[PDB]
Amino acid sequence: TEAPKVTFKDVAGAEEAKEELKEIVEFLKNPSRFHEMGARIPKGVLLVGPPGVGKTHLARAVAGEARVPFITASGSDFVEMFVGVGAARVRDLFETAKRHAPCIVFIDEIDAVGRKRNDEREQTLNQLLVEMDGFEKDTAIVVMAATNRPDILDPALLRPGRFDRQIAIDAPDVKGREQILRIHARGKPLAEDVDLALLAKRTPGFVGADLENLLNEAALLAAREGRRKITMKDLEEAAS
Ligand SMILES: Nc1ncnc2c1ncn2[C@@H]1O[C@H](COP(=O)(O)OP(=O)(O)NP(=O)(O)O)[C@@H](O)[C@H]1O
Repeated sequence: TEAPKVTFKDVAGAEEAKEELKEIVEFLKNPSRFHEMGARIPKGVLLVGPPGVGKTHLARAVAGEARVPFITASGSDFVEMFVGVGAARVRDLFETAKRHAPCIVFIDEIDAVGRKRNDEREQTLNQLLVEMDGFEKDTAIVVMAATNRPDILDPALLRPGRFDRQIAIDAPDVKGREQILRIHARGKPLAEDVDLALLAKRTPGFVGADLENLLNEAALLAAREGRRKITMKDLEEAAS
């Protein structure tokens, strides 16, 4: 119902990607226009990249730049539910999404479903495939998923008509880094010498994971010494 609060303006970097998702955005705003023209869209987009680059953020950003709903689910939860239930819910997810088109359905950790872990997995994988093939030419709704290793994902998830469009996403740029830091740093008493702008400027190649431990780690070094604030030194030290 309520579109996200994130747009391509709040996503540092990923230029090459944002462009590719332009087409998807155009279709979620005017699904009738793309209908009239006799044009088709992939309807299955797998964002490819390493853990901690903000793939879900960009995904959520697509639903927001088109002011359309961002319906989410966890591929992992499904596989964790009694055999049959995980599938039942995949059935639900899409039956609800049909009722809120146009929209984006983000299946988180699609690797939980596509990668040979299992009765649950297989019943959840099968139900997802049918659901994605259960789409009509007039079905405004694009399914997005995220993964790091597309190679070992059941080939069926990638057959035309399903997740037949992939977009690579590299580690964040100095800004994407400054952002992740500023976030996690929330609730962490920093000293006056902490230059998060500079911290980001010197951790190239870092992913949201590396940038989250550095703070946590720098949090302990200071806690253990019983200091009330993380300083730029703790930060430099935590980095390695
Ligand atoms: N490129 C970026 N620009 C601005 N903020 C970002 C960026 N990448 C990540 N973030 C921030 O990190 C938070 C996590 O975003 P999310 O999409 O859930 O990424 P993730 O959980 O780190 N990793 P992934 O498994 O690759 O999706 C968001 O609240 C963002 O503010």
